[PDB]
Amino acid sequence: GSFVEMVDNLRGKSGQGYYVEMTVGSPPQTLNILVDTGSSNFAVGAAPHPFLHRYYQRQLSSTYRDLRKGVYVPYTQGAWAGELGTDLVSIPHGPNVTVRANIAAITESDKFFINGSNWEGILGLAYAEIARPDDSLEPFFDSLVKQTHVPNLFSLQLCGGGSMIIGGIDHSLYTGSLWYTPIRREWYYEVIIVRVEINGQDLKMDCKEYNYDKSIVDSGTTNLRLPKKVFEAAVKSIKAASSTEKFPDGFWLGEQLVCWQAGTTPWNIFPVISLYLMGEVTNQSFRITILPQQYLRPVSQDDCYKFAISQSSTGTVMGAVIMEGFYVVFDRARKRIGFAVSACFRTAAVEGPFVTLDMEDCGYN
Ligand SMILES: C[C@@H]1CCc2cccc(c2)C[C@@](C)(N)C(=O)OCc2cc(nc(N(C)S(C)(=O)=O)c2)CC1
Repeated sequence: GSFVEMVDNLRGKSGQGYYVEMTVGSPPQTLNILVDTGSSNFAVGAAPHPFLHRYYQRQLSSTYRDLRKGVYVPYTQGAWAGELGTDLVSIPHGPNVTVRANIAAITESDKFFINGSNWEGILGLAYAEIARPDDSLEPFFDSLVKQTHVPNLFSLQLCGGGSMIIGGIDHSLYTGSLWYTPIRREWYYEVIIVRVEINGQDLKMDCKEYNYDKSIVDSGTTNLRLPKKVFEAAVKSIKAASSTEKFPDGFWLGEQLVCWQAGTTPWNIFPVISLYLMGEVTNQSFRITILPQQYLRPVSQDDCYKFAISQSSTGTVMGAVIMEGFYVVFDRARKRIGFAVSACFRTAAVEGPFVTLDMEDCGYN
C-alpha cells in the first residue's frame, strides 16, 4: 500500500486515549498528542505538570508567533487554560507536509491530563463551529487542507496501538466493504442512529430518542454513551440476554467490576449489539455489530472488566470501544463517515443494506 508509512502510527488504548507523534516548532520539538474527533482545538502542555513527561517550550522555537490572546477550553471531562499562537507543525509518521497551525500552549489544567497515558496534548479533528474561543480559530485539519494538497479525509483504525491514515484510505486495514453514513452537520462528527438491536431483538424505542440531542463519533471518549432513556432500555435488554450468569446491578452502572480467571471470560453468554446508521440512499441503512469484547473493557491470574456502556445527558457518543471494531473513515470531502470491519464463534460486522423508512424523522432539530 502507498500509505504504509502511516500504518501503526498510533499508541494507547480506549481507557486512556490513542496518540500520535507531532513535531512542533524550530528546532523540532516532538510530543505525543491525543487524537480527538470530539473537539477542534490543537493544544499542548507548555509547562511542567506531574503527569507530563515533556512539554512545549515556546521560547526555544524561533518560528513561534504569540497571538497575544488567551483561550479556555472546558470538555465533557476536564478543562485547560492557555495562550494562543501559531507554529510550524508536522506529523513525522503522517503526511509529508509541514503547516503553520494554531496552537494553544496549555499553562494550567484541571482533570485533563491522565497519569500514565503518555500524551502531552490534544489534536481536535472536528470542525471550526465548536472551536474555542470561537469558529474563527482555524482547526489543524482545516489548515492542513488549505495549505497543502493533502486530500480532505482521514481514517482511524483503533486496535482493538492503531493507525491514523491522513489523506486517504489504506485497504490493508480493513476487510469487506466500507459502508457510509452522512455527516449530519459539520460541528462534531454528527451521525444518525435509526435502529438498535440487542441479539437481533429490536429495542423498539422511537428513533428520535437515539439521537437526542445529537449522536457523535468521538475517538477521545472511551465508552458508548447513551441518553438516559436509551441507556435504561439497553441495559434492561442486555441484562435479560446475559442471564446465563448473574451480575451485580452496580456492574451495569460502572460502579462494580467483575474479574475472571485469565482466559475463562465467557464471551458467548453476552449479546451482540447492532447500531443501524442512516445510509447514503433514500430509505437505506446499514448496521455495525458490536461484540462483548468491545463493550466489556479490560481495566495477576484474573482479568478484570468494566461495562463500557454508560449514561450521557448530551446525546449519544460512539466512543473508542465502538470504533475498535472497525476501520472508520472521516470523509470530510464527501461529508460522510465510513465503517468497515477492522483488520485488527462471532465477529464484529458491518452489514447492509436494510430498508428503513422515515429515517429523516430520527434527527433532533
Ligand atoms: C479517552 C478519554 C481520554 C482523553 C480525553 C480526556 C478528557 C477530554 C477529552 C479527551 C476531550 C473529549 C472532547 N473527547 C471529551 O470531552 O471527552 C469526554 C470523556 C473522556 C473520558 N471519559 C469519558 N467518559 C465519561 S466515558 C468513561 O463514559 O468514556 C468522556 C476519558 C477517556
